[PDB]
Amino acid sequence: GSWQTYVDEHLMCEIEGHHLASAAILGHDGTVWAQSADFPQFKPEEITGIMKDFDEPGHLAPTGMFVAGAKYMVIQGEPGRVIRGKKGAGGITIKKTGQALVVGIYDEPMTPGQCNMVVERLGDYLVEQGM
Amino acid sequence: GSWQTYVDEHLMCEIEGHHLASAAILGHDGTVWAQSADFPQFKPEEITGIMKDFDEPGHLAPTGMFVAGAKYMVIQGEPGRVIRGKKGAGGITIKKTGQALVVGIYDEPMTPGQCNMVVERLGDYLVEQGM
Repeated sequence: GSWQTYVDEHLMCEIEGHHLASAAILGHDGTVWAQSADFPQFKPEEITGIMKDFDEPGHLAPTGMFVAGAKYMVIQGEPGRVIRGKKGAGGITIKKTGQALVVGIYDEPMTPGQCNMVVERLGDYLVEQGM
Repeated sequence: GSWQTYVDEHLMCEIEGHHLASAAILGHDGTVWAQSADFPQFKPEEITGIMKDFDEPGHLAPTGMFVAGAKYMVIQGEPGRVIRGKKGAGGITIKKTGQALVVGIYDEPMTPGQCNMVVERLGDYLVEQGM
């Protein structure tokens, strides 16, 4: 399927020696359009907090951001468009499109530049598609 | 610049252990919007033959396709959208957008799948942008 190929041959691609640990494309309601093998199960409250942070940035920063019950420290993101979090050497990037969330989870520091920025680039592409 | 970053941090990215030898984004008139360091100089006749092949597919197949005077054997492509050529272990991929040509040149066989298909993915993105 189109959405599975976006995960397996765009988001999960090894780039400059590094690959996401996991990735998925979800609806604004947290429905899984497509996902990687080790992608975590979000809780509805977690998706609601992410969505509230996109509507009003700074919502998640004081308490942190939870993913399958794992705490992530909110770090700088693009307001209303991207939410970034850090846990240990890894982190999470969430890009919001008109109809979807693109999610990438990393276990290791990525290379500098846009080469590894697969979550943001796929989200930009779907937005230009009107999705 | 936006067009240079597309070349340096999208097209020239190392992906699954392989990187393009060279890449560029050109107008339909062969003007260089942005290019890699070792990108070749196309001749106007070469750009005209590529453009004629997009307007009428099969134009270049009998005589081959010339890039800086180097012969490439035309191989299967998407008619009106993509032109692919082979020279030795390497090859060339040309994707046509509404206003531009995306060009990638490889010295080595790429990995199977869309992960390495940077020329086609950038061209799709610009087309969705209306470019």
